Amino acid sequence: SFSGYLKLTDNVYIKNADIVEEAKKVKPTVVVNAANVYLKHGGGVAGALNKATNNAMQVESDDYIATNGPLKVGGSCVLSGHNLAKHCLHVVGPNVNKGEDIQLLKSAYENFNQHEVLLAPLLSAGIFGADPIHSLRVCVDTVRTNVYLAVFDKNLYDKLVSSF
Ligand SMILES: CN(C)c1ccc(C(=O)N[C@@H](CC(=O)O)c2ccc(Br)cc2)nc1
Repeated sequence: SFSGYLKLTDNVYIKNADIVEEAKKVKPTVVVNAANVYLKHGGGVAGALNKATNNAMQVESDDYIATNGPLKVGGSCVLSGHNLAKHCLHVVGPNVNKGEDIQLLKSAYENFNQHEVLLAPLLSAGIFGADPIHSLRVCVDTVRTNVYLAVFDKNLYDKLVSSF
């Protein structure tokens, strides 16, 4: 069902796209959220995915945190995909703007290996403060399952492809 992606490796594909619009079109089995440990979906990819669910993602997430407590940086949980996907894999990459350890980015991407195919953003990019070129390299060197990366910024997409 994924179309228009550029093949980077045997299992990693990339496209300049809005992940909300991509999820609505494909209805993938798994969409990845760029979550924080509290599952507070305020901004970035998480704010956009939650807004597209009419806040149902945040209501489910608040019940999950009330029962389980916060996730670990580098960890994940599987919740509903609502109207976007069958499932949402909420993955916590390190937030460099909060002083978190960038080495945890490889542990964050290892969560993707529990799912055969995923629609995902680049972890720790954007408002999480990491270098997206680095994030793409860790993705390619860590994920072994089939990952379809949606890169929102056209200018960054071009830089990622040309420097790969
Ligand atoms: C509205 N939603 C869907 C998004 C909100 C935010 C983001 C997001 O921060 N994306 C990252 C990586 C990327 O482009 O994918 C980013 C954006 C701009 C610059 Br400049 C640098 C990095 N991605 C999506």
